[PDB]
Amino acid sequence: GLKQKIVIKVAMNCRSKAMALVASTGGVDSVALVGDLRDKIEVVGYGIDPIKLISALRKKVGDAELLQVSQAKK
Amino acid sequence: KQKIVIKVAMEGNNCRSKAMALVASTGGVDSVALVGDLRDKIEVVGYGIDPIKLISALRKKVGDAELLQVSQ
Amino acid sequence: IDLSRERDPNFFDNPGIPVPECFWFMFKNNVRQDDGTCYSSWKMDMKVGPNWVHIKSDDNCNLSGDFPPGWIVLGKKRPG
Repeated sequence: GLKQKIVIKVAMNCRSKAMALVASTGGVDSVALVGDLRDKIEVVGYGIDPIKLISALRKKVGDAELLQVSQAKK
Repeated sequence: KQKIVIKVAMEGNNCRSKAMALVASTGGVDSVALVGDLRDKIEVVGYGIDPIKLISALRKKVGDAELLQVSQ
Repeated sequence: IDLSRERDPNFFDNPGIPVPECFWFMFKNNVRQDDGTCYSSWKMDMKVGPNWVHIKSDDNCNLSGDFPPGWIVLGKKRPG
């Protein structure tokens, strides 16, 4: 199987709470604050359910929008 | 801009999730990544990170943690 | 639109997967909305305005996909 890349836009110290929450998700290899405004989370890992993660972000942090799903190439 | 790498005794009981969450929540952190084949080291990148505090927190809340690297 | 005069996407290369070879930039009416990195000779699903779009990249980071009117996603190689 291949690794996943997920980018989520989040309303955002919400940044620490969002990073903490995504970093705590099963199968996560990394989380990074990306974009000029540091308002995006890029997640890399395996077996991450993006619908489950957007739900957790909305219920814990605030408005969250799925922007990108893609696999790692090799 | 800092890069900090920490070896953590992460064995069993979703200690990885616990330690990633703890590091991810730290002041000044832009990115956190499990690194090495065994994903048994954490790479932290950001601004104004206190590596003493972070190591303390990890030994308190998770398991043994060793600074492998700090660079700027 | 001229990708020479758009500054670099704020990025983070996960060290456990290969380094993606392309920068991308998304515009609504020739205004930048969003940016990031992607692999050459690959694909990604992206939200572009109201629609999910399958974006294919070739080996030069040119991006094709059915973009809603007023929107485009353009791509270029990172140094090397």
